[PDB]
Amino acid sequence: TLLRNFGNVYDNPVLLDRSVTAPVTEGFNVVLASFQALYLQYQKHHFVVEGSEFYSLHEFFNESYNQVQDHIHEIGERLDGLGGVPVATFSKLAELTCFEQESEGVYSSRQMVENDLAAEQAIIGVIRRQAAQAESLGDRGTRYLYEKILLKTEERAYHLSHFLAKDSLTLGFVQAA
Amino acid sequence: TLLRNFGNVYDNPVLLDRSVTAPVTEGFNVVLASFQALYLQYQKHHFVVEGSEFYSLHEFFNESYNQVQDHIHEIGERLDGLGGVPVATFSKLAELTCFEQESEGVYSSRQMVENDLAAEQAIIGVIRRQAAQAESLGDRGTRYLYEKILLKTEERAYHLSHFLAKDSLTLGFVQAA
Amino acid sequence: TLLRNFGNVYDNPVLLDRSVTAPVTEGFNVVLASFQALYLQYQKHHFVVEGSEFYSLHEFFNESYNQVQDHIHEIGERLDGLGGVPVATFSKLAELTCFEQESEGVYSSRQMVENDLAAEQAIIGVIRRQAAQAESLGDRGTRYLYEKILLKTEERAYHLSHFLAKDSLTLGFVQAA
Amino acid sequence: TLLRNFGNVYDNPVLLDRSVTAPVTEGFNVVLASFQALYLQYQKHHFVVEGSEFYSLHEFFNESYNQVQDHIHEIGERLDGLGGVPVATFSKLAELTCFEQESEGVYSSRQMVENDLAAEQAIIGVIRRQAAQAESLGDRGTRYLYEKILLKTEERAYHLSHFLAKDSLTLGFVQAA
Amino acid sequence: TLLRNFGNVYDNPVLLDRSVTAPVTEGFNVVLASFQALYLQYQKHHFVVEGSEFYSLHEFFNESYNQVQDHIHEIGERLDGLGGVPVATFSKLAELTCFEQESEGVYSSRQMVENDLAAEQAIIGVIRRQAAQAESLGDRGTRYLYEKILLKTEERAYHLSHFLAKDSLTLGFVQAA
Amino acid sequence: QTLLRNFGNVYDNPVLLDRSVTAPVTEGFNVVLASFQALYLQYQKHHFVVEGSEFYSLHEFFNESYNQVQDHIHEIGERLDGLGGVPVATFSKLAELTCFEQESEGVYSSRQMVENDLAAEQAIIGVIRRQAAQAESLGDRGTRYLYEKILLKTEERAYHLSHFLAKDSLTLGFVQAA
Amino acid sequence: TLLRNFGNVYDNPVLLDRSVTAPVTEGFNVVLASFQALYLQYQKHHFVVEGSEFYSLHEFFNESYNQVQDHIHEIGERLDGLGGVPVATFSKLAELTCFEQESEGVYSSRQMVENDLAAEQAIIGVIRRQAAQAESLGDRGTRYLYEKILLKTEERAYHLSHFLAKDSLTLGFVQAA
Amino acid sequence: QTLLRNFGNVYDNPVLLDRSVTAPVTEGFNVVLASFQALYLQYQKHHFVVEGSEFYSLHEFFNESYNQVQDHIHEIGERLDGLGGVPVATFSKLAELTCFEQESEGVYSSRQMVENDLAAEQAIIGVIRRQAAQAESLGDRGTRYLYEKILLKTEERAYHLSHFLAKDSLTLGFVQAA
Amino acid sequence: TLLRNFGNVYDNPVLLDRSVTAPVTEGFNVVLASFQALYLQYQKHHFVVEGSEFYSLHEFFNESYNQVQDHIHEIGERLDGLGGVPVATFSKLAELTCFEQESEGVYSSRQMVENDLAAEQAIIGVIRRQAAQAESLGDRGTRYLYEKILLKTEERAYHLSHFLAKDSLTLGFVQAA
Amino acid sequence: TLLRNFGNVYDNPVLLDRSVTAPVTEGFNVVLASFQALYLQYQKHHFVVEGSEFYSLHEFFNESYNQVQDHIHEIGERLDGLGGVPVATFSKLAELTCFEQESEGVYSSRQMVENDLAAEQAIIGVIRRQAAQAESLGDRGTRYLYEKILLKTEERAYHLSHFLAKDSLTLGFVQAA
Amino acid sequence: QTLLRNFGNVYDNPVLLDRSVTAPVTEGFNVVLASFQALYLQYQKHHFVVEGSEFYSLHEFFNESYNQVQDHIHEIGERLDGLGGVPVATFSKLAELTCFEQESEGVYSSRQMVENDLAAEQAIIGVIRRQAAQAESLGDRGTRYLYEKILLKTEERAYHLSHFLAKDSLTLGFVQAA
Ligand SMILES: [Fe+3]
Ligand SMILES: [Fe+3]
Ligand SMILES: [Fe+3]
Ligand SMILES: [Fe+3]
Ligand SMILES: [Fe+3]
Ligand SMILES: [Fe+3]
Ligand SMILES: [Fe+3]
Ligand SMILES: [Fe+3]
Ligand SMILES: [Fe+3]
Ligand SMILES: [Fe+3]
Ligand SMILES: [Fe+3]
Ligand SMILES: [Fe+3]
Ligand SMILES: [Fe+3]
Ligand SMILES: [Fe+3]
Ligand SMILES: [Fe+3]
Ligand SMILES: [Fe+3]
Ligand SMILES: [Fe+3]
Ligand SMILES: [Fe+3]
Ligand SMILES: [Fe+3]
Ligand SMILES: [Fe+3]
Ligand SMILES: [Fe+3]
Ligand SMILES: [Fe+3]
Ligand SMILES: [Fe+3]
Repeated sequence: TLLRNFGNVYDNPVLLDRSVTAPVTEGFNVVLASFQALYLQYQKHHFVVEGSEFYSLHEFFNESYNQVQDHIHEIGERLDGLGGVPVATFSKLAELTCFEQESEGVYSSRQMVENDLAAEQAIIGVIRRQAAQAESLGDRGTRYLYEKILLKTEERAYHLSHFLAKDSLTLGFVQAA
Repeated sequence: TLLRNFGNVYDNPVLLDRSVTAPVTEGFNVVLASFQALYLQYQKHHFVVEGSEFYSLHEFFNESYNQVQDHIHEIGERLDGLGGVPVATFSKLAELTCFEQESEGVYSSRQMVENDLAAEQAIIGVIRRQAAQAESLGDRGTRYLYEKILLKTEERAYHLSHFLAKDSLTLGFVQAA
Repeated sequence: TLLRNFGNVYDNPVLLDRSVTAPVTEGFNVVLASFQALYLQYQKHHFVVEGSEFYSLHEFFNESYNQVQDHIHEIGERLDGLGGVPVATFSKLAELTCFEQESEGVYSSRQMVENDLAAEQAIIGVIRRQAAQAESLGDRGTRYLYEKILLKTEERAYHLSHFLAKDSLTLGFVQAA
Repeated sequence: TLLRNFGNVYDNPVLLDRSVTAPVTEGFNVVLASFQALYLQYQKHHFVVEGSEFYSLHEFFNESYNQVQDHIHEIGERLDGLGGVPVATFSKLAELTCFEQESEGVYSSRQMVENDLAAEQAIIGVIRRQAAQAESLGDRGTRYLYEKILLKTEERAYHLSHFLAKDSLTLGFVQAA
Repeated sequence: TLLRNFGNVYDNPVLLDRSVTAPVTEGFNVVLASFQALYLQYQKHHFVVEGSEFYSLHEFFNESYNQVQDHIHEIGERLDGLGGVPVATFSKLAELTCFEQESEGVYSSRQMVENDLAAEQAIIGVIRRQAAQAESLGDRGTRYLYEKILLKTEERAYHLSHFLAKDSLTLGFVQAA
Repeated sequence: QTLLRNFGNVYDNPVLLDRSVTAPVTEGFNVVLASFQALYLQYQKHHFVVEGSEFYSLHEFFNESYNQVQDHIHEIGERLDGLGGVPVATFSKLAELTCFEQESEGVYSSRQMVENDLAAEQAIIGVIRRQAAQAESLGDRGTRYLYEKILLKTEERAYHLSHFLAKDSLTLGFVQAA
Repeated sequence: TLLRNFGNVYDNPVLLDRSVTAPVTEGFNVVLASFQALYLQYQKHHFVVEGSEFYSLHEFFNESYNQVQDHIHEIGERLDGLGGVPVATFSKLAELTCFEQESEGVYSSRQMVENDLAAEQAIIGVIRRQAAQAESLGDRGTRYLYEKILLKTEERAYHLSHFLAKDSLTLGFVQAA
Repeated sequence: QTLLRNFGNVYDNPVLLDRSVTAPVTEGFNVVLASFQALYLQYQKHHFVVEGSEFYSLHEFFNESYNQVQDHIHEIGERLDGLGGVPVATFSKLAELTCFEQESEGVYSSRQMVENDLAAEQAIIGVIRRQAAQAESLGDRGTRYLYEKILLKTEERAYHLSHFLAKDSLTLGFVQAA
Repeated sequence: TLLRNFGNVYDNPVLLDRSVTAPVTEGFNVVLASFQALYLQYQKHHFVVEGSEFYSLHEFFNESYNQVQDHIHEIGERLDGLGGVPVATFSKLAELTCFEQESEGVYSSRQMVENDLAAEQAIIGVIRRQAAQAESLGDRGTRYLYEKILLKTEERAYHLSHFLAKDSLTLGFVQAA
Repeated sequence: TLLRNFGNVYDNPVLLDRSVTAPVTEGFNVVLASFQALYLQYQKHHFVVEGSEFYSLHEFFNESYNQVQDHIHEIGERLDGLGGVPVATFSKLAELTCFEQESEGVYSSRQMVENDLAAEQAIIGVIRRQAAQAESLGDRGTRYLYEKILLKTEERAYHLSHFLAKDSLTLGFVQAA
Repeated sequence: QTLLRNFGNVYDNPVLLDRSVTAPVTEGFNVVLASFQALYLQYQKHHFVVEGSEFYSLHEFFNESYNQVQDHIHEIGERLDGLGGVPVATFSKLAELTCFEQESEGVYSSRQMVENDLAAEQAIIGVIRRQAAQAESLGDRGTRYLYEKILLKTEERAYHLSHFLAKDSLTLGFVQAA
């Protein structure tokens, strides 16, 4: 039998008003869903990436989804700790994610990296909003956690950006443009 | 711009006929989807489990979904390697999983363990069928990998089953049902 | 073709008289046999324990028989080193153990813990007598080794005793006996 | 009070018929008893081995019984997991072991190594039979586990065999035959 | 003077008939020679690869010949354990390898990867035949070992083919052929 | 205010080497020290800014390289001081003593960066060989030995830099050659 | 030819306006140059410190420039990630550092520690201003990074001042000034 | 089809060494490389097949030895390529360049195996000394240094092999001497 | 509600008479309180020590209170194991400690080291008394534990003593007395 | 000039009378000198042992002088801590050692092991006398330290005697004396 | 009773070096071995007995130092035996061969201890350089190389000892100078 209903906030032990934990946990579920989406996508990319820079990308994608997994772990624990109910079903994850998952099929290396950067950017957008919200509502712990996650997420965005730059060692001996 | 379509099977570099890799990768995708559902469910259980045995269950659920992650990693890489396209969207995962995920909301610790046991049992059935199939098709690597995963999956079932046994130290001093 | 007969005591290289090594190695063999029985019983308990506290007990029993293995290793080597012949057959182990092993079959988790506590207590009595004897005979190394083992053995008894205490978090919400 | 009787099979959570788990767990108990016997014997040999190649043998015997201990651990857990009751008393272990333990007393290095090889060979015999049985009954997990154990056991047999070979560096300067 | 002649099989301590160990060891020598050839080739590629993706290839080749070295170790020891005589001279290695080594000289990155893939594929064919043989002859340990090695060898093949795929991040800004 | 050692001078050493040995040895160490600081800064810069299709490999390589150069600096700086010399540490003096000129401010292409690093390693290799030979001739075996340890790693970095630059690529199978 | 000109800011992939990244990267370069100067100085002090407390100071200076190196790494990578061009030439480093390096020569232990403290204090002033700026401009990641670095930098300042305190064990038996 | 470097030739190096230096240096490296591959194969074989009363010690020693030889091979092969040479890798060419002949196929006694390994190490020691001296005379300090590192380990293996062969044993207390 | 009252001894599982455990646990509480006092004091000293030998002292004080913490851990567990109730309130700790805590405020390095030595000496006094008591009452485990702790405590006393010795490298160039 | 004269005992900070520390430190110096002699001898044996069992002996001698080095460290530090002056010159070491070092030259493996055993036995005699003395004088820490060292020293003696036993694998195919 | 090697003599070696090389090389190794045993004992003593305001640093340094010296001893003793020599191990012969005299029994000041250790390192440095040069001239590159490895660490210990002795201190800010 059910103890907590999804969408409802329950007691927390850290002296935060339910007026604070409801929107904080609501936003946490959006970020949790989004990161689950991005974890699945990075993992997919790890599985399917091919081509001349395969080895670097394949290693990068693995590091990336490990890092995202750590974000998910911290968010889910805190979300529950604050009395929230974390999303876990495919259908609801799809509803709450803040970006559109890459379609089934295998795309090119460049497209995968572009897809991942766009996803990271959508998440960066949400985290900045939820961090500001937490700060305004007086939830320092949440504000600080988001900023830790933000910094790593911005870093992944920088790294993806560098993969995409129009430079290569091959330009010294291949036809440009 | 796609490079490989989902549901299609492409060339492999390990000298296996398409008549082998088509059903094998089809099966891998079912198992991959099922393990993703189970990973999400174990992780949810890690986040939300409470009560007297919370610490033990919390740890157990964490270890369990980490182990399921390792299965996912091995299956997905091999699936792609055999020329298949691994499933990664929420909608398709929902379609291919061999058990139905626990509904959103928080259930009792006993119900969660029961839900995880039913899930492993569903997966055990699928793995045994896929292993037999790989054997009869001459894909030893796949059969062997399934048996490695099967052994760990049976062990998780053993452990879940032990959590559910109607015995406790507390029976020494509490009223039995 | 034998080199040393069981029940006989031979020369040692540590300048101790046979009047010392005979009872000392006799005692070591009792303790060795008892610890083998306890190792087997702890290991059995690790294999079969189930119920609400299964995970904790499972871990505890594993740690316990690993620790008992270390005692066995130290005793057996020293026993041989002092010119004695260490017991190793099932029949003789049964004869020399200072407590009776739990019968075949699976008992409740409470009964197992109680059985392990009685076993440690039996061994505690024997170790204290053997330590006193070594002291009075002038075998400091043996006395010291027994005290090292005694300290760990008392600690296991403490822990077992704590498992059996009539307290639980569940008393907050279940009917007490 | 007893929950499970020895010799009886109980429920398992891995969808194996009791017609399968009864003979599988019966055979597991034979192998478990045999390995316990061989563990005690290797340990004894570690304790008592003497002579010019003492140091190598003494280290080898220790590695060997550590390895056997790992076999015992896997077998006992799976045996219980399948609903069986693992043997743990001296008397019953003696009844189920598939080889005769070395008699009490200290034998020569060569005899100990011969005794250990004969024991490994008796166990190899049983494991091949139980592996074939498991395969025939549809218990892949058990078949695979046995084959893992078989490989390590065959390896110990090879190593024991090499200790026994009639070659030595000493032959360059000692009287042969 | 000799103790074992090459091309002959002697006694083994694991109770297998020489009707089993003769074809099995003969097969192991073909696989052993093939892996030595592949080890030499991967290591060469590690030494000499240059170009824009040099660093990744360099690492991959290193990991690959390390893994091949591990297969060699297991095969050689078991070959001998089963009573066979393992090949070790340049001349016989050349004779027994199931593929032809790349010629002396430094080839292009792509050619090197193509050569390594062709070698892995030749070896996969032999292993599958040898594993089937071992299964038919009742040598489970050998069948199981081949399967362990097969899985890793197939994985190397996947990785190599991924290197060869006609995709690159550079396609965003260089002229396609 | 008060100085224990003045820059440009050589003080007593505790390892029984004459000033006729330690003066030129420590002078050379200061050139090599300055050069490696310049290279460390350059590799680190390259680590920060490299981008493009092989960014990931180059990123890692540049990081490994400047960590290695850091180890060289540590050994040299300690022995220099040990032999009675005063190691350089100011920006202007480092600029004066370095045996190659640093890449200008700005971000260059991956290829240009690797070329710049290789030319830098080559200048340093030249100095190290000359300084090793001098140490050998002057009887300072410890210094000769240290230089050879560092030389071997420095040559290895040059080899790897050279390999990055080679006109070969997996992409040549499906892109138009120059 | 150039891809990015020093003194200019380019695009970033973390959705920040160049009205934010221009002052933020300009600030990062001042801090980066200051830390390079401090790194060089600590390392110098590590090389040259001598005297009665040499060994402790030697260790401390080593730990300190290692920690400064870590700040440099984070700042440089983020500076670039935000689309700025990080300083690296001796000449521009001299121009941008917020404190003046100690002059060439070996100073007293006390003077060295005083110089390092004055440098840390100059850097603390800049960091606090730059952190405030970043907060005002909406760059949380930068604000947070500066705070991480600030805490360690303040800690180094505490430690340095502790070195300078007019207390010593020697005051029990030497003449105070 | 198309070759970047042809075997037997020396290409440009990035460490400012003349061809008059790198040609003989890399030629010698290829001999030492071939020899160590032969020794690696032999030690590994000995690891696989050694049996008898001291099997356990010899087993371990042979494993340690071929792992060490592997490290030598790795360093040599990389520097050889680095200096512009082409490292040998085919069975027939390895057979041609090795400085000792491999033990014949078959399993020999423990004593014969150790003797064979010692004779092999001794042949390689001879070559390494000559090649080190050449490198020294030609100005290649890095190569000279590397050879000396490897020489020292190789001599240590020879020492241990020699100790295995000594006519002494704990068993002499209770068995009949020859 | 209270289960055990402070000052009262309860059941133990190690077959020691309450006539033994009462004075043993009473003495353990004195030593526990004393070590808590000395832990707080070493920690304080770690926090506040300044001056020319600051770095060494600061590291020494940290090692020292880590070591004391380990003593406290062993004592508290055994104390409870023997059926005693360990002290934990500020007021009662103050009552039972065997030395007077250093007053609030920061003292000189020499004074701190003198204060710590005097504290260690008071504790050494008590441990020797309680060890003799345990020996006389037949509690070997306790006697042995005290002697382990004694040895480390004597060692800290030696080290403190050395800090205080009237020798210094500075005497070669500073005015003595 | 001197701070402590050899042969005299000074103050200690662990509240022991000099009637205790004088005989105890005098004893520690005899044991210290004996262990230095033994350390030198084991190390020599490590350098020079050759023959068929060379490799095992080589390892054993290394382990042994490492362990002796550990005894030396503990004894030296406590000797000084108790206010004594530890021996360190070749001449006085020769004078104080309780056994005579093996002569210069390389002896047989068996002779070396016999010499090492005789040395261990001489040291065992001293330690037992010194431990008894320390117990009688009320120096528990010293008594306990000697017992720790005694146990390891006895263990080395067992191992050495095992090397000397007239048994060997070679007795199966070589002529017994 | 029966000896396999007699002290003072050189036996066959398995690394193809003539007795004209191994006799003086192993003779020198025995002097350096004896000297390091003496230094090991001294550093260890200093570890045990050092006290005073800088006791903690000196304590650690002396421990690190004698562990390092132990490593030197291990390498030397093994190569000495390997080359066919007989390593010294008795107190009286160690006393005869050591190249410096041990500090007398008793506890000296921190400063005197550091001075004694430095003088000891300097004596050993002198011997090592002479023995390295001899090995070089005799064609024993492995021995020359080993000495240089050890020399470099030994010189580093001398540098650190020298730094302990320098007339500088944080205390000079508030205590009366000499
Ligand atoms: Fe967690
Ligand atoms: Fe948690
Ligand atoms: Fe992967
Ligand atoms: Fe043991
Ligand atoms: Fe387990
Ligand atoms: Fe388990
Ligand atoms: Fe490399
Ligand atoms: Fe092996
Ligand atoms: Fe992969
Ligand atoms: Fe990075
Ligand atoms: Fe340093
Ligand atoms: Fe240093
Ligand atoms: Fe980085
Ligand atoms: Fe601190
Ligand atoms: Fe092996
Ligand atoms: Fe490499
Ligand atoms: Fe605890
Ligand atoms: Fe506990
Ligand atoms: Fe060795
Ligand atoms: Fe110490
Ligand atoms: Fe042992
Ligand atoms: Fe200490
Ligand atoms: Fe050694």
